[PDB]
Amino acid sequence: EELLMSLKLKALYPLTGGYNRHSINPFYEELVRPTEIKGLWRWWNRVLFNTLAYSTKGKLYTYESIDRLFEDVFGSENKKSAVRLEVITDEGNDNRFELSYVELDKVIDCLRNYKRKVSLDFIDNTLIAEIEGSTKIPISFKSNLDIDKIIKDLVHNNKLLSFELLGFKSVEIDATKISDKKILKEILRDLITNYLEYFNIKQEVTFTLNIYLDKSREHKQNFEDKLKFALYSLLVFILLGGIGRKTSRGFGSLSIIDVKCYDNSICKKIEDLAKNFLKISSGNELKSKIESILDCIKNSCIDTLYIENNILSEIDPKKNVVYFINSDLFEVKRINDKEKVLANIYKAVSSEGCCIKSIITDKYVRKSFLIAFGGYRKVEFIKNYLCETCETVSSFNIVDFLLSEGSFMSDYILQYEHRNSLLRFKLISDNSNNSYLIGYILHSSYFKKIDIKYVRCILEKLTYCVI
Amino acid sequence: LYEEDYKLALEAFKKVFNALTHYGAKQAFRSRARDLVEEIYNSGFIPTFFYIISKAELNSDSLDSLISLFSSDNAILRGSDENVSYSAYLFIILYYLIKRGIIEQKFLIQALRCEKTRLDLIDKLYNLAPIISAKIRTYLLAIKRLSEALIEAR
Amino acid sequence: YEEDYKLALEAFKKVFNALTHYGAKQAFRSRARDLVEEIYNSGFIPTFFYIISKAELNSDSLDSLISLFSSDNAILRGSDENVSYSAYLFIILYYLIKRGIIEQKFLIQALRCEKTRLDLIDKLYNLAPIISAKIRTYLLAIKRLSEALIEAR
Amino acid sequence: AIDFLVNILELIKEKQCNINLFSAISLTSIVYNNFGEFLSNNQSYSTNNPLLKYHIIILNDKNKTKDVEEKRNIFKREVAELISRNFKLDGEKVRNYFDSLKEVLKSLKYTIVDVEITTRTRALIGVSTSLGKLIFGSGISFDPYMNLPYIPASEIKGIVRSYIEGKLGEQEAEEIFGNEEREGNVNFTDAYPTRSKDFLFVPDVITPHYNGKKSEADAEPRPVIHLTIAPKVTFRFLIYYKREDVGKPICDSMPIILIRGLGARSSVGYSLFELRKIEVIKAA
Amino acid sequence: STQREYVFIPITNSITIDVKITIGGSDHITNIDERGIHNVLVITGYAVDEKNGRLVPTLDPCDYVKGILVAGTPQQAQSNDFLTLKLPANKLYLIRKKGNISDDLKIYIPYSSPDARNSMKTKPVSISDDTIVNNIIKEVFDKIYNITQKEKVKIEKVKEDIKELFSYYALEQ
Amino acid sequence: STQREYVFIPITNSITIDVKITIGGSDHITNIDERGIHNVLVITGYAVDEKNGRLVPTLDPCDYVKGILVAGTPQQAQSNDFLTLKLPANKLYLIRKKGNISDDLKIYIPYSSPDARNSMKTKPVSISDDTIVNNIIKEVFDKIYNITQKEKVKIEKVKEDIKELFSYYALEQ
Amino acid sequence: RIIEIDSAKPYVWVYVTTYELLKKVKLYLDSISQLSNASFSNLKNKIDTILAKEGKNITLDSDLKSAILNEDFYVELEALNNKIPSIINAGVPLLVLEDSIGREVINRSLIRVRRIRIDRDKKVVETGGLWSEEYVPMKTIFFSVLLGKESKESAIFASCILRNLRYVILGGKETIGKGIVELRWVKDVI
Amino acid sequence: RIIEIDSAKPYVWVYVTTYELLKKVKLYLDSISQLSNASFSNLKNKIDTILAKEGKNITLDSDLKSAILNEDFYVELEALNNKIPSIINAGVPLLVLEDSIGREVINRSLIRVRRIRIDRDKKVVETGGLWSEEYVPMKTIFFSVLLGKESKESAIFASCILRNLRYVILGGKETIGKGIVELRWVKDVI
RNA sequence: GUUAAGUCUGGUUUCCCUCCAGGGUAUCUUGA
Repeated sequence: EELLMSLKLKALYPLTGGYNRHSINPFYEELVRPTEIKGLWRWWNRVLFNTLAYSTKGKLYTYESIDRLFEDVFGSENKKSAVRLEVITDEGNDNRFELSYVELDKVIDCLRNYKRKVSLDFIDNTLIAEIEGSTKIPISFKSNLDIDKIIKDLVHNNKLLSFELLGFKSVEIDATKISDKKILKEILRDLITNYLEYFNIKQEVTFTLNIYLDKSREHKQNFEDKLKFALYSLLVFILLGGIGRKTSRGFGSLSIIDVKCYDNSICKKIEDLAKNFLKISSGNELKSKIESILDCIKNSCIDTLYIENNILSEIDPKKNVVYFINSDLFEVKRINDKEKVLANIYKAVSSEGCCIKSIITDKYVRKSFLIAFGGYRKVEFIKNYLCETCETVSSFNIVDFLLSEGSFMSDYILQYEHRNSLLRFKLISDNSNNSYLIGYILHSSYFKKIDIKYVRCILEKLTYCVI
Repeated sequence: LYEEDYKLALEAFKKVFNALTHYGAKQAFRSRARDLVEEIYNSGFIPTFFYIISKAELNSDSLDSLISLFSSDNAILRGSDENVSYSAYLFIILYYLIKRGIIEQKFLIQALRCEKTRLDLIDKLYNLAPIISAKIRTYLLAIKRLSEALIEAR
Repeated sequence: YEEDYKLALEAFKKVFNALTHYGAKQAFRSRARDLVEEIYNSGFIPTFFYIISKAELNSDSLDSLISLFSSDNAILRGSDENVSYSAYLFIILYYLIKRGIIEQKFLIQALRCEKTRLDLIDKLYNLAPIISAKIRTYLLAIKRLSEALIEAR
Repeated sequence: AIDFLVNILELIKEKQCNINLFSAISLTSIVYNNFGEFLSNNQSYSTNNPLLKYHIIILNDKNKTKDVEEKRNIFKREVAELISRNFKLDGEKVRNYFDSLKEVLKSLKYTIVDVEITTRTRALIGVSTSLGKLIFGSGISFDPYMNLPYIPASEIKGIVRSYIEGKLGEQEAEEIFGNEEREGNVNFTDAYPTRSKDFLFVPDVITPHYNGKKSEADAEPRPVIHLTIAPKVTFRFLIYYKREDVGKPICDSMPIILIRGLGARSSVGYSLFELRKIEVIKAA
Repeated sequence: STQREYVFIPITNSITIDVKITIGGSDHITNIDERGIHNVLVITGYAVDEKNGRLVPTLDPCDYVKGILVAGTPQQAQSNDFLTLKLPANKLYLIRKKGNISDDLKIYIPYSSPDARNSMKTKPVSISDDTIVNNIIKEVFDKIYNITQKEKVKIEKVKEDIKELFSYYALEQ
Repeated sequence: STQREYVFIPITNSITIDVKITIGGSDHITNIDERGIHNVLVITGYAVDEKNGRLVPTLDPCDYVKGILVAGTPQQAQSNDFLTLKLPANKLYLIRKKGNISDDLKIYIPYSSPDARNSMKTKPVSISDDTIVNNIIKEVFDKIYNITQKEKVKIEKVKEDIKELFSYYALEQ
Repeated sequence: RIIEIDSAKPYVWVYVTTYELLKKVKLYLDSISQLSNASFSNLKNKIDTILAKEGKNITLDSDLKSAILNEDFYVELEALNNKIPSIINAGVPLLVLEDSIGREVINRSLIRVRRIRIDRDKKVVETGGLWSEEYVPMKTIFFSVLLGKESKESAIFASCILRNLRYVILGGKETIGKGIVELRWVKDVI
Repeated sequence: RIIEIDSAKPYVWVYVTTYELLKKVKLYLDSISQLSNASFSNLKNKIDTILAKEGKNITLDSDLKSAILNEDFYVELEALNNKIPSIINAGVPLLVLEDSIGREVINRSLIRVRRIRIDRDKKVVETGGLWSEEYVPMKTIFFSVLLGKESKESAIFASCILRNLRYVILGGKETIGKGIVELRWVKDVI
């Protein structure tokens, strides 16, 4: 075993989460989970592979088949991972969340004998335990967690951060029956702890990812080509995605700071392609830098001699959904101010967003576009635009989505909570306040055929408009 | 008449094996057979028994099917491929507790389906802990052999 | 009479041939060396379950046995131990057939059903006290044969 | 009795190193797996038992089942945090055990190598072991009589031998650790925690989305709240032998393998240690 | 005591004219007794330069070099670039010890200046590809020992052990 | 495959003339392992003519021929008309197997036409009277072989194997 | 391992024995006092002091009125008067259960450690490379006797060897830190 | 070993015998009752009361009404005609089974033990040193008779030696503590 | 420009023993 390479990355307003689904908890502090990094690396590898093997074959493979293929480098239940991650953070020491005193007696004493909803709200670094029972008590807490006003108004201005804050800020308490001043202290302490730990949003988290290779699987069947494609995918992950949650809305966007390597034979090209992103200086050269790698992986010196292997398996477009990169639905921009940009992306991804009412300029159409592009969307007509082969106005036709007949895509697109957004944003910067936004759209498999020109128009309009 | 542990295992595994229509259910049941017998030693019959009842995710159509399996010859366990395996292993253990006469059948089918009786079932189990734990591990070892013989791997 | 010391030679010849890879031979040696004591101490139904659990019966490898019954160029197929246990299962079933304890027709139509296999096992369970006494010298013969004809791994 | 059951969590938080953690968790699991039962029929819950909290908290009023199934996950996380903050490490008994055993082995003419190692990253050992398996589905290698997690001696020896045979050849490895036809020349003991910084057990989570999934169409997070071992926990264990030769490859291998993994999930950097101290007491 | 020379064995071959005594004194400590190489020695924390084979101190404890500890003294055109030690034979880190040792030695290791002009990036270099081990016997055992093809018919044994026992870390720079 | 001249082990002195290449290539099949002569071949149903030993084939399983299967050519001159074969090297019944089976061998054998002059009745020849045995060692085991009577501190211990491993049959004409 | 409420001292594990085990010890002692000139009127006294209480779970060295042994067996105990001398000579209580309960409580009180065997090139588990092993907990006490027939070497043995003997290695698994054992002689330290 | 069912009296082991052994004892007692002036009416009447109930499994001391012996065999006992006194006196029940069942029950009771032999220096098994080995459990009772012909030395024997014989050592494996046994004369133990 | 609400998911899958030792040495017409 030895090192393969060692990157030095930098997250940006990341929203990682542990069991607490917070970045911090009473026991430790974890800004960057290496398990999330490995999982996102595998995900981006399976996206890059269906990009490659579709641009050059028209074919698409199931995720499990791609994983059986890359098991040699990413491991499976039958083989240990050949690559070993190691995430090292500057100041990665004991930083648990210590809530010292909260002094919440009064709110308890006039909460008794009343089943009463209880919320929380930071009002100028003072949280107000807004009882629903027409009562607001200012809580006087103190913790080791120093929530800057900047983070407070980041959460407050962003309509997404202030949305997922609904699950942490409230608790309903039924003290009608007999109830104690001791258990209620603890209930309120837990609510306060959740709401507080939510606000551990450090900006510009800087860590140092390492990769190790075992030196035991070298050139077994196609190991070196697989490893090279995997490293390509790691670079693509660093350039196109982030870590943490809400990465498809800018948060956690990774940026390269310095890439070093120690086994040139496998890593020289990847280190060069990375070093390309230590010097970005124009918003119009970043597009070309993206495309260079995006199209070289498919059409360069060493690309593929292993797609012919019989482990892979095609997809069943009536039951399988698989993503891949279009390499053309991309629009890079420049921001120079990241907080307000992150707060803006809500205006461009909501059905009533000012930035969408002025680009699609239509009900029944904004809805359908966001449903197709934009992940899951609650609903309780529109299908006339997503029906597979039907009267066409805006070409958002879905491979199997029938016009009001029971099917799979009849609900997966409509009733399935966990659906990633194809419309993905990112804030990539290069060590000089260069600070370019990237917005792209992954090409999914459930699309019949998309008007790439019209969708590109929408994309660039949202990209200028979000700034 | 008194059927020994291996005869009882045959008679139970025959009812189960013919109720898991889906083959994935069969293989999951096999993987339960192979490890719950050791979990029961390491943790105890009572903790593991209620762990099985929880993993079975009962209180559905997955309960009257179970109570019919005691006498249907057609009862079909349904549910997720992991729920049916645990429900089948639960039927295994209940079949033992009932045939050995350690606990009444109707008392078990009552303590399963709602909550007030589940607690006195806990108490009853703690009373009969030596009566049960003395000899159930041989019956479950028999079930383990039958399973990892009559079923293929996943 | 000592015709069990001859039936043993028949069945051992059939196995010895069918274990085409010498590792299976060296393993079946140890199986024959152990399972006779196990049947003496624990009884027949425990050891029979312990044998069928490790033989890994399936329509593929159970056909490699039904063919081995009548044919002479069958080859027991599987892992080393996986077949060192099915060879011993063949030994047992061969004795039970050539002694008319169970009917060969009732066995072959049960080594295939995947359903009446449980019924074969139950039928065997009914006869356990008889078999436990009948097969003793047969299995001791098989043990001696294996110790002699096969060299230690 | 069920009386012992209802009163178990206060026992946990009021004994905290003197309750048997194995039995404690095994009994807590009966409450955990029968949640909607212990939360009914005007139970004999005191005004301090950690369970009537869920009679107050109302997570769903439309459904009686979903309320209970949400309270159950809340309770699982609460039990993880309870075990984590209450059950801490008192390592005087382990120091006594190891020094007494060291004297014993000096009385047997062995060369001893006392080795202290410190956890850097949240470690897992014996994830398929049974401690919390009835609650978390993921255990920890625990010793129910020393009442402490440990690293099995077999595991340390196997890791060390894999290294030695990686660098010195599978024949010198067999010369040191013996083979199926000879005995080994090195003996290892389990590693017990001697001193922590603040915690012993810490909660964690693993949420597979696309493990064994075919497409984005069946992806769904499945979070697994389990327990791990805190960072900065120190384990010590002895390594004794007779012929001092086998002491040369144990000298160099030990500080080299610990910086790699020593437990589970090490390919995502979890079971990482560091050689806090080493010491040989030659007795030829 | 007696002088002892450490013939490193990487895949390269730069060991032809280095020693004043080739066959040694009465005997080497490394043996060839139809069971492969015996008493082969390990050196940890140093790496060998594939060109001008020399042990360089690279403080990483994972770095190791295995070679042969022969009898001799290096040609007396040397001792400005070597390390020289008297070790009591318990400090040695041997492999397959098939005898007894003088219990106080005089070891000669081919040393190198640590080259503080470029960093020291090492890389594990195993041994395989028979054409590289075909000549190891033709270079460092027919001159170092005479047993080569007078009673040796088990050449395949020492070949396989060289192919598996000897590994090392080299600076590759 | 590779060539094999099987010598016959007589009590006579004529075996020096079957081949000039007494070594072969890089390998001697019948070894000297200090435990005796290994990789020995014996063939059934045959015999050896007492005059210029050549295997008169018969139909007798009890008969055999106990000899040394030398790796190499019959100098391309002899055994150009005799019993010669190519075998998968497994049907080559080697006794006291102590090596690698070359997986195929092309063997040359001293063969004599069935000797149709008389009804050939066998006669068991049991080597003793170590003058033949102090002779065979110098005739071939230093001329055919290359690893004996040079390093051999034990000259008669490897010479005493012939007593209890090569007792062939004859016809005594 | 034990769980109990309402005990002053908290115990993580307790010593456990049953009545048939004490009867076997009494049989050994009663049988060797007849076959030799060596009677042990102290062990016998303590053991019969205990055995008089047969048919009910008791406790010697602490005050537990009930517990849950091995997280499966609820037992209700009764304390024995502190006139009982020290048997184990330690600070841990010693339950003596009725045999039909102590049977389970003891045979479920051994540690089963599931081990594996790792494949080299895959670094994963070999197939058929998984098994369990029962160890017996630390500080377990086994009673035995070392009898010796009349001779002169027997005298030198019982006066020179059996004294300077204290620590032996029993069992297998000697190389994973198992098997170390201390022999305390009743004659010496009862 | 017994696993009682439908019996509130928990025993962990009983005494098992068959009618085919009681009949041989009856033979031994009919014969030497004629070859001597010493008739044994008490024991003979006990055995006759028992053998009167042949064809049924019976339990003498306790009331079990059902049981499972050696964890395999289910028997349905029947108490003996209003508590016929016990032959031996140990408070443990004695079961007299039909002969077919008793055969395999008694076979299960025997103790088979694999032993090994280990090379002294290498701590590894000696190739060849592995064998099984069968004992009869402790607490087993055999029946015999010691007969003597008229003489003075015979009287001195039967009045001075046989009265001080309690513990002898039978069998082999005397170094493994096997074979320590206790003679209990029928005249005085009954 | 504002009001309010979060919802869904809550561990699965493999491996359950493999190899050697299966007994060795000693004891074997007397009267009619």
